[PDB]
Amino acid sequence: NLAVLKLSEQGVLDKLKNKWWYDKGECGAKDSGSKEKTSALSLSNVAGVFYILVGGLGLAMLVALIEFCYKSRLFDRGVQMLLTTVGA
Amino acid sequence: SIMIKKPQKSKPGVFSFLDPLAYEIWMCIVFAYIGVSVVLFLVSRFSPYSESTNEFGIFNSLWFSLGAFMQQGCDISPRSLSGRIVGGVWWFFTLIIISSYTANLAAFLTVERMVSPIESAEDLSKQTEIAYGTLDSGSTKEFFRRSKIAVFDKMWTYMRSAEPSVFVRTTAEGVARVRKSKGKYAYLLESTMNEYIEQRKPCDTMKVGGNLDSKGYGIATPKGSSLGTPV
Amino acid sequence: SIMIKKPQKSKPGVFSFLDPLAYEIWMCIVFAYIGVSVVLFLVSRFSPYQSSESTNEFGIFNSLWFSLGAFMQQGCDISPRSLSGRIVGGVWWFFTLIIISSYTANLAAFLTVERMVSPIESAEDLSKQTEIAYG
Amino acid sequence: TLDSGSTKEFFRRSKIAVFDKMWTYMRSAEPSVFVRTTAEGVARVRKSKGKYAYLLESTMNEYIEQRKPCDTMKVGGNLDSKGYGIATPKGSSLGTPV
Amino acid sequence: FAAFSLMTIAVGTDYWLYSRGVCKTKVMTHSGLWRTCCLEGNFKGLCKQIDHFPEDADYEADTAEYFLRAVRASSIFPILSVILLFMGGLCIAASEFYKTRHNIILSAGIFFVSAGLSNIIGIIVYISANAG
Ligand SMILES: N[C@@H](CCC(=O)O)C(=O)O
Ligand SMILES: N[C@@H](CCC(=O)O)C(=O)O
Repeated sequence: NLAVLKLSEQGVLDKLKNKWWYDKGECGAKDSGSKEKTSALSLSNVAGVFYILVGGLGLAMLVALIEFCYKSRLFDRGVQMLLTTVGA
Repeated sequence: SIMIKKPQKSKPGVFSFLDPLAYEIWMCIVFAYIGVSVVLFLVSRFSPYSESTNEFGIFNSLWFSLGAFMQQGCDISPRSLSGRIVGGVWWFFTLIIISSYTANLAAFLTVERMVSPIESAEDLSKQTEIAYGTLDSGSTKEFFRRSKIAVFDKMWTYMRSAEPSVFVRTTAEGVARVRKSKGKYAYLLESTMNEYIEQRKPCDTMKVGGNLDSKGYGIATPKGSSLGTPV
Repeated sequence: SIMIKKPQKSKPGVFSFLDPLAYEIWMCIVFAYIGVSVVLFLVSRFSPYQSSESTNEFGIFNSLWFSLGAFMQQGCDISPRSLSGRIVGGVWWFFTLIIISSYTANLAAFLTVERMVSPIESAEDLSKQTEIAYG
Repeated sequence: TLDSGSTKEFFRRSKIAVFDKMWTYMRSAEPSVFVRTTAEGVARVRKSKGKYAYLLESTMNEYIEQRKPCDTMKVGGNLDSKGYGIATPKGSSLGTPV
Repeated sequence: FAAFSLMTIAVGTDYWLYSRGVCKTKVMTHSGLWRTCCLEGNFKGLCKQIDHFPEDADYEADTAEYFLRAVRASSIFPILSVILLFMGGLCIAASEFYKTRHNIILSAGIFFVSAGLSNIIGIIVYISANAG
């Protein structure tokens, strides 16, 4: 009872805890958590941009296909008043 | 002082401006360029109904897409609906990549220096990976035996508990051992030896950290002879 | 304390490019983009006084093209050509300067993040679900 | 620190060298760096404008942080591991049931 | 015809990339589409057929790492280039017969365009799940 309080008073417990937990920082993140790498951009980062780019092409081509479909074969100034009165 | 093997740094080559995008991205941006321009051609010259009314073609389109990619403007714009709705996609496509390009080139043009490993010998007490030794029958090896600073005490503990011998017999022995250990065995010597080994070929060694103490070389005489005061 | 395994480093998904700006800002962008184009449509085509209406080329869809054109740094062919649409357009130019320069400040930091997932912390799903065991 | 205090005694009896120099500065003081009650040092730091730090225990510290006007702040980590307890006179019969 | 030949040669292939891995468990690698065949070892030319089976933290329906693998180790986008490419090659072959309607060969080139659009997606998803 009188002995453990001496070791608590003089920091010997702190020294032992440091020795057997903190001086043996070995695995990964404790050591390498405070370092820095710059970059190198790979394709896995930028992929949805290409996906959007390709999908927009097919959408645009599909639009002109049905444009040529319709012009191979608003309405009633008048009922525009109906449209705007129901819209209001 | 502490001598280690100098890690071989990389030099920027000739084409060191194509660095912040990899070659996969560089070929995909070439492919998609051709694809977008030929789609814009296809949708433009499609018999709208008269025919020579619109101004686009394969050639106009090939440099329109380039002039939209690099921000230099154009001479003409798509007027048809599907031409506009395909041009806006390319407008969005450039704003992500070229921005990434400049914002990352600002990251390559800040730093080139390596992160400098096991400096100031405290991690030499901490880690168990890279070994280290001194010269046998040496004042430094005696200094770590008699030293009472706790980090030096743990260093002496690791040096006396060694499998195999971390100690060497002559200086060039430890020199060759560090030249072949590939960063797995450090070495302790004196700073004049250290800078002399640095100033020779093949320059593959390196001094890290600062010093540790202040020793000094002197002239030694037997105790009591008459040469002492004239020397 | 609760020990579990290590998780795997979740790399950012498909729609991560719009990540540095929060969704509410993107909402206000779309609303302002509609409003600017419609207000610019209103200033022109307002009986300009035999060309008495077709003085300009700005229809509603041409304006819808012009605003999107001016936003992403390539101006279109036409220009407002008269007063009082241009104190829309200059304000929209100031808007597109202040926004995308704030967009592209640190974009590359947002495409390499790799944060973790952390299924449970204060356990209580060890009460709730039946899947993950514990002893 | 606080006078008639365990922390003030701890820096007197402490042997770590940085704490020794801190005790040296505390005993060589013009005027008294020591106070008599807790709220005294609280008001002294609230009026010293960053010219007088204060040492206390972390529970007092977080309680003072969680009050108005919130103008105070805990900095750094901890220093040791003390503990509050129940105190009895030596040898009486209340010890083991408490 | 050259594009159809080159695409068929490119699909039915053991040699696309070269890396360092294994041949068959339980090495410089002559790796291709699914036959991750190998050379320069104890045996040269034993072509293991590969698919996806990691040992992860049990991603349940992590879609950008799952459905991506589903499109990866079943080539549907690279295989569709062959389909559209021969589908248009028939239409340019059928140009002579049933002619003078001045409409049919327009339909042909759309296949040749869209096959490339499938190809470019297949390349991106393959490079994606190599580093996936
Ligand atoms: N001058 C030193 C060199 C070796 C050492 O530093 O231990 C000696 O003669 O002992
Ligand atoms: N619990 C302590 C508070 C004062 C101090 O930390 O010095 C005591 O009663 O002594």
